[PDB]
Amino acid sequence: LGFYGRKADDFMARSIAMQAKASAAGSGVYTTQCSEGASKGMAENARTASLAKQFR
Amino acid sequence: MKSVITTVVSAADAAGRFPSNSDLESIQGNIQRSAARLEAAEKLAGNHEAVVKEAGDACFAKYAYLKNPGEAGENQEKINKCYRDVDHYMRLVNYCLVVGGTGPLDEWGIAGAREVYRTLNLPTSAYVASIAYTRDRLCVPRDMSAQAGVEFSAYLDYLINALS
Amino acid sequence: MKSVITTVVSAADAAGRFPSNSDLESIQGNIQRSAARLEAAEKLAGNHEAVVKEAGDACFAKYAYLKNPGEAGENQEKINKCYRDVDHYMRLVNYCLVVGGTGPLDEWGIAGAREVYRTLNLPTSAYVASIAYTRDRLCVPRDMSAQAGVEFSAYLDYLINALS
Amino acid sequence: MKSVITTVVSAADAAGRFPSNSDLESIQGNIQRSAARLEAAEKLAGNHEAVVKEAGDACFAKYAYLKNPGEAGENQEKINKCYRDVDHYMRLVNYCLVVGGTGPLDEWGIAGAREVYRTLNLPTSAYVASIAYTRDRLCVPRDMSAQAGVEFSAYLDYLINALS
Amino acid sequence: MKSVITTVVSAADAAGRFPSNSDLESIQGNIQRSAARLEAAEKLAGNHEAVVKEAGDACFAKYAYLKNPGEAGENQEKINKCYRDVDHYMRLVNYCLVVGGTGPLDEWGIAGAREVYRTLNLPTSAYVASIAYTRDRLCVPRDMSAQAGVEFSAYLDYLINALS
Amino acid sequence: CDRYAQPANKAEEYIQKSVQMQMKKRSIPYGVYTTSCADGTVKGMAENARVAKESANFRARQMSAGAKAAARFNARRVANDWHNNGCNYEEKLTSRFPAAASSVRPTTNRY
Amino acid sequence: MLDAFSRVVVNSDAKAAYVGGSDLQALKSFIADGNKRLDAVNSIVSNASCMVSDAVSGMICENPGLISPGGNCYTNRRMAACLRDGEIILRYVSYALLAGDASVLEDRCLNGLKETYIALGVPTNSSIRAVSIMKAQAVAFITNTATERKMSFAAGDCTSLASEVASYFDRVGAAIS
Amino acid sequence: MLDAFSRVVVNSDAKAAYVGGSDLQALKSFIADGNKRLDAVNSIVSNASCMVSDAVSGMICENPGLISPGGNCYTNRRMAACLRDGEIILRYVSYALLAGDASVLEDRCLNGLKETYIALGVPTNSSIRAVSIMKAQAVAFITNTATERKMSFAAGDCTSLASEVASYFDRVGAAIS
Amino acid sequence: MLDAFSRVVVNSDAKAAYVGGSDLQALKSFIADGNKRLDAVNSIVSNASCMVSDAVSGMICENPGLISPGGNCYTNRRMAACLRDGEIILRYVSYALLAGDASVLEDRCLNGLKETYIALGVPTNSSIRAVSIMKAQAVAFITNTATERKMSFAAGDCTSLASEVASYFDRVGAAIS
Ligand SMILES: C=CC1=C(C)[C@@H](Cc2[nH]c(/C=C3N=C(/C=C4/NC(=O)[C@H](C)[C@H]4CC)C(C)=C/3CCC(=O)O)c(CCC(=O)O)c2C)NC1=O
Ligand SMILES: C=CC1=C(C)[C@@H](Cc2[nH]c(/C=C3N=C(/C=C4/NC(=O)[C@H](C)[C@H]4CC)C(C)=C/3CCC(=O)O)c(CCC(=O)O)c2C)NC1=O
Ligand SMILES: C=CC1=C(C)[C@@H](Cc2[nH]c(/C=C3N=C(/C=C4/NC(=O)[C@H](C)[C@H]4CC)C(C)=C/3CCC(=O)O)c(CCC(=O)O)c2C)NC1=O
Ligand SMILES: C=CC1=C(C)[C@@H](Cc2[nH]c(/C=C3N=C(/C=C4\NC(=O)[C@H](C)[C@H]4CC)C(C)=C\3CCC(=O)O)c(CCC(=O)O)c2C)NC1=O
Ligand SMILES: C=CC1=C(C)[C@@H](Cc2[nH]c(/C=C3N=C(/C=C4\NC(=O)[C@H](C)[C@H]4CC)C(C)=C\3CCC(=O)O)c(CCC(=O)O)c2C)NC1=O
Ligand SMILES: C=CC1=C(C)[C@@H](Cc2[nH]c(/C=C3N=C(/C=C4\NC(=O)[C@H](C)[C@H]4CC)C(C)=C\3CCC(=O)O)c(CCC(=O)O)c2C)NC1=O
Ligand SMILES: C=CC1=C(C)[C@@H](Cc2[nH]c(/C=C3N=C(/C=C4\NC(=O)[C@H](C)[C@H]4CC)C(C)=C\3CCC(=O)O)c(CCC(=O)O)c2C)NC1=O
Ligand SMILES: C=CC1=C(C)[C@@H](Cc2[nH]c(/C=C3N=C(/C=C4\NC(=O)[C@H](C)[C@H]4CC)C(C)=C\3CCC(=O)O)c(CCC(=O)O)c2C)NC1=O
Ligand SMILES: C=CC1=C(C)[C@@H](Cc2[nH]c(/C=C3N=C(/C=C4\NC(=O)[C@H](C)[C@H]4CC)C(C)=C\3CCC(=O)O)c(CCC(=O)O)c2C)NC1=O
Ligand SMILES: C=CC1=C(C)[C@@H](Cc2[nH]c(/C=C3N=C(/C=C4\NC(=O)[C@H](C)[C@H]4CC)C(C)=C\3CCC(=O)O)c(CCC(=O)O)c2C)NC1=O
Ligand SMILES: C=CC1=C(C)[C@@H](Cc2[nH]c(/C=C3N=C(/C=C4\NC(=O)[C@H](C)[C@H]4CC)C(C)=C\3CCC(=O)O)c(CCC(=O)O)c2C)NC1=O
Ligand SMILES: C=CC1=C(C)[C@@H](Cc2[nH]c(/C=C3N=C(/C=C4\NC(=O)[C@H](C)[C@H]4CC)C(C)=C\3CCC(=O)O)c(CCC(=O)O)c2C)NC1=O
Ligand SMILES: C=CC1=C(C)[C@@H](Cc2[nH]c(/C=C3N=C(/C=C4\NC(=O)[C@H](C)[C@H]4CC)C(C)=C\3CCC(=O)O)c(CCC(=O)O)c2C)NC1=O
Ligand SMILES: C=CC1=C(C)[C@@H](Cc2[nH]c(/C=C3N=C(/C=C4\NC(=O)[C@H](C)[C@H]4CC)C(C)=C\3CCC(=O)O)c(CCC(=O)O)c2C)NC1=O
Repeated sequence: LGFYGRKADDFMARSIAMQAKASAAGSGVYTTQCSEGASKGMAENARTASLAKQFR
Repeated sequence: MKSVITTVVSAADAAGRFPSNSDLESIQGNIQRSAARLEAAEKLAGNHEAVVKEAGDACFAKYAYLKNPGEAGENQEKINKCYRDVDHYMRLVNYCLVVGGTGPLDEWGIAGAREVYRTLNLPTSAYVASIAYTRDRLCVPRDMSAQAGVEFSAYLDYLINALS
Repeated sequence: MKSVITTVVSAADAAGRFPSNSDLESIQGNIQRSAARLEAAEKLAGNHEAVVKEAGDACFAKYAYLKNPGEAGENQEKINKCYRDVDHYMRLVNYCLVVGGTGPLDEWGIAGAREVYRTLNLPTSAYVASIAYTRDRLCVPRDMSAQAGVEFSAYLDYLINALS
Repeated sequence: MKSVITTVVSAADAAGRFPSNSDLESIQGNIQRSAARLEAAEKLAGNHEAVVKEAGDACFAKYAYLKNPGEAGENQEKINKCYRDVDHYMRLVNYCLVVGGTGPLDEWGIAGAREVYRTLNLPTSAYVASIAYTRDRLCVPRDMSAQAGVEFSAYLDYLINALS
Repeated sequence: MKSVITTVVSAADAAGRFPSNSDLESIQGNIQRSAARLEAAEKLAGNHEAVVKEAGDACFAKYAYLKNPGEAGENQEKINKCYRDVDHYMRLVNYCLVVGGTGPLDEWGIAGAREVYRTLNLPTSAYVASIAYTRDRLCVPRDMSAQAGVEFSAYLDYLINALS
Repeated sequence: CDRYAQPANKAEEYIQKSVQMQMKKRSIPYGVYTTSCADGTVKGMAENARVAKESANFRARQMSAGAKAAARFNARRVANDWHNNGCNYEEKLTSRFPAAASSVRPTTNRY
Repeated sequence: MLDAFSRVVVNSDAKAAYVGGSDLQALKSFIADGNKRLDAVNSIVSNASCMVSDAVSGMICENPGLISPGGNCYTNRRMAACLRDGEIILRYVSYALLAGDASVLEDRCLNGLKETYIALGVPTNSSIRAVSIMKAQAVAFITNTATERKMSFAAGDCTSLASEVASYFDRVGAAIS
Repeated sequence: MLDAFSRVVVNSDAKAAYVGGSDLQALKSFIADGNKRLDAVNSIVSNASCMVSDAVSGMICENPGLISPGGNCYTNRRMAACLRDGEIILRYVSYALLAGDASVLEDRCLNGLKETYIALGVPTNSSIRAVSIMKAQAVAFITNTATERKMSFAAGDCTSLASEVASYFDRVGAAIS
Repeated sequence: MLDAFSRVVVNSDAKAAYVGGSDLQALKSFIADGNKRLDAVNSIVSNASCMVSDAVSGMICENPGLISPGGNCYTNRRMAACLRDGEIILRYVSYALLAGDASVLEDRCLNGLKETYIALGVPTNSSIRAVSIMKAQAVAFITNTATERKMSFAAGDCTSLASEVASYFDRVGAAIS
């Protein structure tokens, strides 16, 4: 629906997610329901989980 | 709650991750300016009965319409509750000079303030302007230290900002 | 990246929030000990060819098995790449004395180090122990200032800690 | 699709994992009984015009009500399409003797069969019973080998099972 | 000059015709373009002290034979003479981003210059390294606005078509 | 969401488990496993994906007492109103079992 | 994200430049002007409800074409998004004033933001007018040339941050142009 | 959630009271002790993988019951799950000293911690033994009584931190019991 | 999701063809080399650490333009992602040589892979270099023609599978080009 529409579309949904990251952190906490890792650090390894989900 | 402890030990849990040196760095800025932050707290603890009375009828000078029946200030029983109401705002701002951020403000005295007041026919315009009276009511090298007023004054205009 | 700028201007964006005085306080601790942090950087810039050679065969004394064919150090062409490998670790630790945190370490030289080395049959036990040779290899009132070694030595045992 | 290739190379991708010897073992059972599986395929390729006609009016003997107007078999134009319909089932069962599993059946001729037929007022009870005529219609040491009918007959009662 | 507006003025004088809206067309086409064009036209007067000790010696980093006898650096006042021809050739680039055409250069810079430089024997193939450093150090969305450094390239290598 | 509302008894978690099986059956419609629950590429992230959820499964029952109490009222706020309209049986299955009606995940994201 | 302590390392990491005291003294001026830099950013966050009521009222003072119905910015929800978009650009420059760097402005706001506005229908010319009021009052707030509001300060020259904030707001304006 | 700054404001909250000039002289010890507190916390986080490898080895020193097959802790993922659980007491007892209060420790791990371990079959006697190794090595690191590790310090007392850290590992030992 | 026993099936469905004995002797020779393909693919997964070892070794052997900082592939997290991207092609063609067919490549990585690479700044000339090392060792691994590593085999012709793996990696090499 347009090259201009396609590059528009990921910007506001990033802003929709950053709106909704600011209701999770309404009060300024990275709240414990969001977890994206393990005990050992591995969120760079879960980057490769999520960038696989970015890719798949 | 809301502090730098609520940032970095929660984000390391939100990443599922160690307290790495990004998290260990963020609390060092508490230490070098807690002395800047905590001679402001005993000012409004020393003036916890002094500036509640000077803010009520400074508000009621510019909001003098309340004394009719059928409104928010129809008797002294409202005004006996009204100096309770500014002091309950004034309790929390004292505590935010201790925890660093606006910890006791948002989860106790800010969120859902815009579901209460005019439903109880209380004017919100008098609520920010009683606080905006006390916002400019400071004198930084004379009342407190110069390193103490910039935590105080940034929380009071935040109270108008958080009601927006 | 990873610094106190990556903490507080990102958490204020993660809260959707102003740079309040929690964020303005956290960078003051950079200023009072950047002079503590940045005479350590020109030491390993002055010794960027001196201590790479003294760490390789200190590692290859306690890891002397590599010189057989079919392993990680079967020729001098491996050892010509091996002094490149410790120096590429040594480049980044110099940069983390400048950015404050471990900024250039994690996103460039730490994350996914445990997906590479023994897959290329490179021993990870020699990698931390070449670094642990240089971890205790300091002398705090003699090489640098006493305020300079505690940023240096805390990054080198972190390199064993980040491989864990 | 649906085969043992759709099991183990997909589950190793679903685990994010190598083709380990669990995956290498599962295709060995193809090899020892593909000779068992693929003299059955040229039987119904040799009888691709022989047993379509013997199944239609064996079904239309026990479903002889269709020839009235207003139903599924009101003219020969329906019956000219009806020998197309059993043969299109019969094409896919031939292909499932080649791919091993029921690969061409489910994604092409099985899924959503229960959203089509009585909506087009086609009786589903005649559809399984035309197939159940051909299910017992075998003779294992006489038509094919004894190792060939047990792949054939297990797919035909599956066609009644998949419509259930 | 050859400007954005000046094309259709002489074209109106060519046929005896008038300014139509197609004669009025590109005046919108500059004011829809120049919302960020004057940023880099300000930053040619805003970064012109670091770049005179970047682009003035970027000739000298490649053309190291300028201190030969018979060149421009045998005496110290002729080292000033190539430096003003970077100082005027970034004040005229400051003057070329704002006209729209090559307005300073086709009256003063290119005006006879292929005859000029080989009889004073100044190498015009050494003038390209005063311009080539202004073509690779350009990282556009950190220095300028993102559209503005694309068009800033286009005035800049048009001079390279004049010298080469 | 999934893994955040904690069930009370063995009876709630079992039908919480059983409605997840049909969400496996949705994303694995037939004998092929899909490309989209692949949750990993290398050997390191194979078992990292298993221990990631088990720390997050603990952090449901760890974090609070009232936000997880607000979860069981919130679990009817996605299922009753836009997932099972018209079915009273599937409506009181939410109000009798909110944590079982919370991993029903009818947002078909093929997971 | 990225700042003035990290700006001097990414050109040095691109050349493998071991950083020594030839470029430290530009950061040592940033070290010495730490408290001067924070002196400007606390006069700009202390009146941020004033500026969001000063600019788009001053933008509707100069051009009444938007409050006409059928125009862009006229009705009640429509004006709520005007204060929504207008406040968030003040949040990002106050991040950018602190880093010594508009890099954190450049990635969280300045990607693709221009033609989302014309995939909506925002007139870009009215947003240049609103950001120029926000440029002009903020340079009057980091010094003592306001109308009524004078905070207490320590005197001296602070034009070096006024050249910094004026090089930030046009970077907003050239991004939306 | 709440530092040792802010233990003395939530009890004044319950009386409609404020922190007047009588309660915060221990706080004026607590802000004058900013750099002695800082000189203990580099000494713990420098050798963090020593202390998780000294505790679980000293736990398998005293107890060969877990190393037996069919025990709690003998095999590969299982001992890997120990170094998950071995550091997380040390991970939050850092912040108990960094904030000064174990309220950052009390909700973030100690809620539901004991009942999961009987739900996972973890014996709590080996858990309370390994945390007493972690107490004994941490009090020799904040002070100058280690074996070989000799960091540079300025002299004076830090037995006030030695009593703060001793009131921390007992609090996690009462909550895993 | 498609294999050699399903490739000849879907070409019967452009023409509704009942498969009889005219084409099954190609399939009866596919079940001839079942164990021969299995003896081939057991030698590939034998040293699948060594195949990803030798690829990026000999690719950085010829080009130090990657290892120059400011380039693409200089650093270890990138070389983590490079040795993430390195093995995945080897992990996927091991499914393909198992299948006797390249269809399992053709969607699981072969969609979108070339323009994701230009979105990150990946030089594709190094990718076609490293797959040629990956091609050259794999044909020397399905046979008995390595340097040191000779597994035990029943001898005979293995060049038919060598034509299949040579037709696999260039289809990767054309899809990354
Ligand atoms: C935490 C908030 C808080 C307050 C604001 C004060 C409230 C307050 N401030 C002042 C103190 C004051 N001191 C001044 C003098 C000044 N000289 C100058 O050069 C400046 C212009 C000006 C700084 C405001 C003025 C104008 C007042 C307010 C008027 C008054 O004296 O009551 C006084 C009078 C007694 C005194 O001098 O202390 C009181 C009750 N107490 C509090 O606890
Ligand atoms: C950034 C890391 C870094 C290093 C470690 C050094 C590496 C190094 N250190 C020493 C300097 C040294 N100086 C001492 C003397 C000492 N006296 C004491 O009271 C202590 C016990 C001890 C402090 C270690 C010792 C034991 C060595 C190492 C042995 C040697 O002299 O080579 C020397 C010899 C030349 C010199 O004295 O400078 C070298 C090459 N350079 C570097 O750039
Ligand atoms: C793929 C499915 C398929 C089929 C079923 C056949 C269909 C079929 N089967 C038979 C062959 C038959 N052969 C027998 C003889 C038998 N002797 C015994 O001991 C058993 C009881 C019985 C095995 C059924 C019988 C009863 C029939 C069916 C009746 C008939 O002759 O037509 C015949 C007659 C010609 C012939 O003998 O081949 C036909 C057309 N063709 C096909 O392609
Ligand atoms: C701890 C948090 C806390 C607060 C932030 C305040 C806010 C607040 N005030 C009131 C309630 C009130 N607040 C006021 C005060 C005023 N009305 C005006 O118009 C004047 C501007 C002002 C006096 C100066 C009055 C008069 C009532 C009583 C309203 C009524 O009962 O009709 C209530 C309802 C419950 C109650 O009566 O307390 C709340 C939540 N009170 C709190 O307990
Ligand atoms: C910028 C980030 C960066 C690093 C952190 C290191 C880490 C690192 N080393 C190697 C690669 C290597 N690293 C070594 C080094 C050694 N092998 C040993 O067993 C000894 C302990 C040690 C020598 C002292 C060798 C010998 C190779 C080559 C391996 C091979 O080609 O077989 C590779 C693969 C790509 C390459 O060849 O560079 C990487 C990412 N190199 C980097 O570029
Ligand atoms: C390739 C997959 C494939 C199948 C599995 C079958 C199944 C099938 N049959 C019909 C469609 C039909 N199928 C039949 C057949 C019958 N009706 C009866 O009641 C008898 C039992 C039987 C004859 C022996 C008839 C008569 C129609 C036409 C219905 C109509 O047009 O009203 C349709 C609708 C589209 C079409 O007309 O083809 C489909 C999908 N056909 C296919 O193309
Ligand atoms: C206002 C218009 C204006 C320009 C368009 C530029 C261009 C320019 N440069 C020079 C003039 C000159 N330019 C050079 C430069 C060089 N000689 C070489 O051999 C090297 C290639 C290069 C080294 C940097 C020298 C040496 C002279 C003076 C000639 C001489 O005195 O020898 C002149 C002659 C008049 C003068 O002295 O300014 C002009 C017009 N500079 C201007 O002021
Ligand atoms: C325990 C939790 C639980 C729910 C919240 C519901 C919701 C629900 N229903 C279905 C699945 C179904 N749900 C219905 C239900 C209905 N269709 C209608 O026409 C009626 C209005 C309505 C209630 C009678 C039907 C008929 C199916 C089968 C067809 C389909 O897949 O939608 C599924 C997919 C698999 C499954 O059956 O579980 C789910 C999650 N069902 C549950 O098991
Ligand atoms: C009018 C346009 C204009 C330019 C073209 C630059 C030109 C320029 N760049 C730098 C200086 C710099 N510029 C950069 C930035 C970059 N280095 C890279 O590797 C990338 C290509 C690029 C964007 C990421 C860095 C990191 C430095 C400092 C270190 C260095 O020189 O590499 C300097 C020195 C002083 C300063 O820091 O400003 C100057 C004048 N500035 C401008 O005003
Ligand atoms: C007819 C419509 C109309 C308005 C709504 C106002 C709005 C307005 N204010 C300013 C201009 C300004 N606005 C402010 C802001 C403030 N000044 C204060 O006294 C407060 C402290 C604070 C509001 C809370 C400042 C500091 C300036 C700069 C000049 C000045 O000091 O007035 C400008 C000029 C912007 C520019 O120069 O680009 C405009 C249009 N003026 C108008 O003509
Ligand atoms: C985190 C909160 C925080 C603040 C709000 C400031 C507050 C502040 N500003 C200045 C101090 C100063 N501030 C400025 C800058 C200005 N002065 C003016 O009159 C203009 C309004 C403005 C221009 C931008 C100047 C020129 C000095 C003098 C420097 C000095 O006194 O040595 C000082 C003295 C310290 C110093 O800079 O040497 C302090 C504490 N600092 C902080 O840490
Ligand atoms: C049977 C097997 C066996 C072991 C594996 C060790 C393990 C071990 N270490 C300590 C005790 C300790 N362990 C350490 C830790 C360290 N000391 C150092 O020199 C390093 C710097 C650092 C490891 C990185 C410290 C500081 C103490 C306190 C006493 C001491 O200094 O030794 C204790 C006693 C715990 C307690 O008293 O509660 C035990 C069992 N000892 C054993 O008996
Ligand atoms: C960025 C990180 C950062 C740090 C690490 C500290 C570093 C540090 N520690 C101390 C200073 C000190 N630290 C300690 C603490 C101890 N001394 C010992 O011998 C014991 C081992 C240990 C007990 C825990 C003591 C007793 C002093 C001396 C306090 C003084 O001299 O007044 C001082 C001198 C300032 C002072 O306290 O007066 C400094 C700068 N500051 C920082 O900004
Ligand atoms: C300058 C750096 C440099 C290196 C690191 C090596 C790396 C290297 N190896 C091979 C080439 C090869 N590499 C292997 C792989 C292996 N061989 C074994 O003995 C093991 C079993 C296994 C690693 C685990 C095989 C089988 C070949 C084919 C020829 C051969 O047998 O050597 C090639 C040629 C690739 C091609 O032809 O396309 C290169 C560049 N060679 C170099 O020039």
